[PDB]
Amino acid sequence: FCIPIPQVYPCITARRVHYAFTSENNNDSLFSTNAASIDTAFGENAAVS
Amino acid sequence: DIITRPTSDSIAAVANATKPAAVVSDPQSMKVTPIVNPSSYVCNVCNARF
Repeated sequence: FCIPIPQVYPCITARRVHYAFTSENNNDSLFSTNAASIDTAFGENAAVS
Repeated sequence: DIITRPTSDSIAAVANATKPAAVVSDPQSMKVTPIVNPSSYVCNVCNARF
C-alpha cells in the first residue's frame, strides 16, 4: 500500500494515481501523526486515542 | 522542382525571440505509466512471449 506522509502546512499536492485500497478499517496499529509538531494540516490528522 | 526564398531578417529575429521550451521539468507532473507493458510482447495465438 502507498500512503502520503502527513504534512504540517497547507501544501500543493500533485495528482496521483492509486489502485489498491482495502474494504474495511484495518488501521488500528496507527498510533499518532506529526507527534512532534503543533498540528497536521494536510494528511491524516490522527491523535492519541 | 522547388525553391526557398529566405525570410527577412527582421521577422526571423522576432520569431526566434519568442520560443518557450516545449518540455519543462517540474516535480508535479501527473505521471502515468503506459497502459500496455512495452517490455514483453506476447503472441496472441500461442501466448509465446518475446
